Amino acid sequence: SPQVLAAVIFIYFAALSPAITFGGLLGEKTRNQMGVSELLISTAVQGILFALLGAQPLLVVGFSGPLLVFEEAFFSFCETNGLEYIVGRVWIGFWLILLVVLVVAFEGSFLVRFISRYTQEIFSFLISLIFIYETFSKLIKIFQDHPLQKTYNYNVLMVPKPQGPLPNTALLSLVLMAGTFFFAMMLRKFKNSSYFPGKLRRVIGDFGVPISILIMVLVDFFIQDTYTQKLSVPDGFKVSNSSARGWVIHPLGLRSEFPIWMMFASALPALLVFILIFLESQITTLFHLDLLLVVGMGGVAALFGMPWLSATTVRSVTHIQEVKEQRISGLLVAVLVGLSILMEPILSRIPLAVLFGIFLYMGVTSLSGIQLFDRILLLFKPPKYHPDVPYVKRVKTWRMHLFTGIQIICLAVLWVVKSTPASLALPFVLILTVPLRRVLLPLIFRNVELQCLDADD
Amino acid sequence: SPQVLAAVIFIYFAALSPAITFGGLLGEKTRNQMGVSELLISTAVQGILFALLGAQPLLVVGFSGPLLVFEEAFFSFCETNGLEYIVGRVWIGFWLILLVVLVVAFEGSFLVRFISRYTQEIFSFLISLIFIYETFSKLIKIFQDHPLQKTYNYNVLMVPKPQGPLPNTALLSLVLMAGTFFFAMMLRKFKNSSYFPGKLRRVIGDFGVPISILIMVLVDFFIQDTYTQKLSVPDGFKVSNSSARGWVIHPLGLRSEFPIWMMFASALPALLVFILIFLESQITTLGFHLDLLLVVGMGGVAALFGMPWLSATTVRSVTHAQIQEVKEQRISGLLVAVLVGLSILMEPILSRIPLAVLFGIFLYMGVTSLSGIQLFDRILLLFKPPKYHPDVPYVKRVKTWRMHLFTGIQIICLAVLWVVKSTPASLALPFVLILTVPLRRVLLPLIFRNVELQCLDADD
Ligand SMILES: CCCCCCCC(=O)OC[C@H](COP(=O)(O)O[C@@H]1[C@H](O)[C@H](O)[C@@H](OP(=O)(O)O)[C@H](OP(=O)(O)O)[C@H]1O)OC(=O)CCCCCCC
Ligand SMILES: *[C@@H]1O[C@H](CO)[C@@H](O)[C@H](O)[C@H]1NC(C)=O
Ligand SMILES: *[C@@H]1O[C@H](CO)[C@@H](O)[C@H](O)[C@H]1NC(C)=O
Repeated sequence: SPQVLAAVIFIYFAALSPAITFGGLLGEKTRNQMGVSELLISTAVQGILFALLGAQPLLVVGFSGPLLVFEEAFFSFCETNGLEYIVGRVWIGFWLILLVVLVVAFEGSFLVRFISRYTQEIFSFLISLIFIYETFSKLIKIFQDHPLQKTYNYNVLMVPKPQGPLPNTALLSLVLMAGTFFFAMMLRKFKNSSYFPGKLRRVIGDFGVPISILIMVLVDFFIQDTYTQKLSVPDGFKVSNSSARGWVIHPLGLRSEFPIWMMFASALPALLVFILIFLESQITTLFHLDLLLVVGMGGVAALFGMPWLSATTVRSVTHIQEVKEQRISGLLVAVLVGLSILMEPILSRIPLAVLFGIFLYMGVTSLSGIQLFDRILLLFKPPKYHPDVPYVKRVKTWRMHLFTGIQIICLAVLWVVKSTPASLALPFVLILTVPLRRVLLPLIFRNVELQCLDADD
Repeated sequence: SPQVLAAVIFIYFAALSPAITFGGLLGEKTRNQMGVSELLISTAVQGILFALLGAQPLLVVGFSGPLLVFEEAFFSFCETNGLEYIVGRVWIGFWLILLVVLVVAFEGSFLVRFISRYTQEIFSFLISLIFIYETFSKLIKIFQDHPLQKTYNYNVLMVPKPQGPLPNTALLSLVLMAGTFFFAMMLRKFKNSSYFPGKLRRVIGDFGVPISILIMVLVDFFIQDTYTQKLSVPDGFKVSNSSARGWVIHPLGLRSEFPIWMMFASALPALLVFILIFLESQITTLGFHLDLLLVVGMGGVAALFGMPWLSATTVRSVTHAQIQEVKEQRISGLLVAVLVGLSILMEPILSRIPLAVLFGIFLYMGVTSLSGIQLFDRILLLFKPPKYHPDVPYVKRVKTWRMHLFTGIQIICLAVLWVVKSTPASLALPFVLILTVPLRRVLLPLIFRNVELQCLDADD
């Protein structure tokens, strides 16, 4: 039916664009041990399995910001400790399977009340700040690799990568990032604007990210001489690093023996991954069986070097017979995402600057709905300009600013922990905001102030 | 007085930024025959004279878009016919003085009624479109001069001008233009926003253009290796092009004999200049006759020295905004003019201002000038569905297709004006625009009705 096709196309694009961006980011961060190919095939397989055996087909599984942050932290930890990153991921997946087969007996569903708007907004703000910082750091790295000079060695080897500075690479990359961000934001505004027929305007606005990506890809395509770093996608179903690892990762070590102490100590990183996935599932949903399936599949996906995914409820806004239609649409979207690895010529001409502009746009748009962001903005507005909201009206302005400052201190502590070599503890530390709201904030604030500032809805 | 100093500073900056951007544009168009130095000196002298002997001290005098367009058209005409541009301007100024002494004999107060919102908004839209087109054409010229190539020549002569493509000149120029436009628009939005204390927010928003110019100038100043074209200002009170012309230019000719036929035919370009100046004065004001006569006489006198003629504008005064207040306004205007004239002494500072940031300011001015135009509003309404049309008298009392027909007729007029500007008959553009006055009066009532015309074309 034509109804299924349009929704399938929309969801496929809205899942592929983040998938492509996160695959590029993962390939850059993890030295191409896990790239766009692995992320795409993992997303496809896990989406098919979740559609077939998921309680709620509305959920679509895919890589997210917190998972990328944890992958970067684990890669850095393995590099510092001289361990195999992929085998460590395999053992984390083993311990994740153990965790999911352990939680079912105890039914740890009472923790949902512990996670509140406090933790949810802190997590979302941290993720958006991480996105913005990653985009700006990539821009700085591009400008450092190819600085603005008057003389360049115009005969430089480029088979692995540019071995020296190049004239127009940095400025064109900055232009592409800025243009992608500007076009995506303008298309979003047009979707929220009052121009053009409503149906056509909404259709154009829904596809804002793919349209901006296509525009900037064409812009870079017609600039023939200038070199810009492109997305690294292998031709066919390949691991994107043949020298590094194969498809089926052998446990106990790939190039060197895996220590037993790491095998036993992989439980803690598995606990941190479970915490991250649980937090993402809670923020997307607002339930217990679907989380076990995703983490259980993530443990199996680690054996093949594939990443683990999360809940990421975005499909409900666009959407027994309805359940069957949703199941079929999700399965078709997953199949299309998997087959998107076949169009390697198309993906190999997508610059990384466009994807990082999309990353910045995603962070900026994620900042929009956060109440913590609203209060941070109110920190700069005069009190007369504060909106008519319960926390402004029923709480003193300095008390609300103190609440915002405490949340800012929490964000700063999380950022310091992430920058600290002990970045693997970033999930746990974030969950430490749960006792703070429960056992420490009531000491400073009152019940009414806490209810107004931190509310379920 | 402390209150006088702040107003002087604000008006000085709001007059200097257009002064420097128009000086750069004139230096580009006229091959530095008239540049930043001449424009600044003319602006200072005419501002002092207008403050001392002007009926309305609120009026400010400076170069504007229509004057730049006419100067470009006259330069193109002179280069096509082989005439001397700077010497032809002398006879245009002579005929301007003749025109002002003729008009004072037969006071033409009836023409003010003829110019209406129709003509004034068509004029403003054409000027904004010209600004945007000039910025984009300069960007295209920059990208053509220094294309994005894999290999450039290591050493190229740059004493007269870069003789070949350069690595990062085009992309950095585009980045500077975009950044200047973005920062200016963001500061304009911040001025009307609800952040920061109201006094601080307003004073930050008022200085949006100087702040953006300073930010982008510093950004360029910290890119040591990359080259971008910068504003050309002589060290001291010097002619922009000493080889081309001196200070006092001989009316009979500088390097070639001036034809007598051109001496007599300079009346028509003088009439076109008078039409442009009158249209600008009518747009800004709505003593006007005396002010415009004084301004045109000063411009005709300044044409003897190779300096541009100015127009009447109230942008800076309105943005800043019984006998003692008038005296304070005169003193503030005189001080602003003196500071504008002394700005040439800051040659080291002005020589580090790229042309990309100035063209970004040009684009920002062109975009901002479209805010109050009803023609722009109806052009936007052409795309919005009729449900989303606002509660405006022409929306409610006129059928939507009739309003769109009105907008289409205005669009056709704008297209005709653009075609005339593109053709070698661009010198006739001031005349053709005045031809919209009969069209509204004698042709529009044939198609529309009295109520529709009064709602669409209203005085206020
Ligand atoms: C260069 C491009 C220029 C395009 C021209 C710019 C397009 C343009 O200006 O639209 C004008 C007109 C819209 O008016 P119109 O009211 O008939 O269109 C919609 C219709 O009325 C729906 O019933 C409305 O829903 P609702 O019951 O009220 O709730 C809807 O409102 P909303 O749903 O928005 O709230 C309306 O938008 O439609 C055309 O003629 C397009 C023909 C060209 C075809 C479109 C072009 C592909
Ligand atoms: C993965 O590929 C990168 C190049 O993309 C290479 O530098 C790295 O050594 C590879 N990893 C291995 C061989 O383990
Ligand atoms: C000055 O005028 C001459 C022609 O008389 C021209 O060749 C030269 O380029 C001009 N100077 C500048 C800076 O444009």
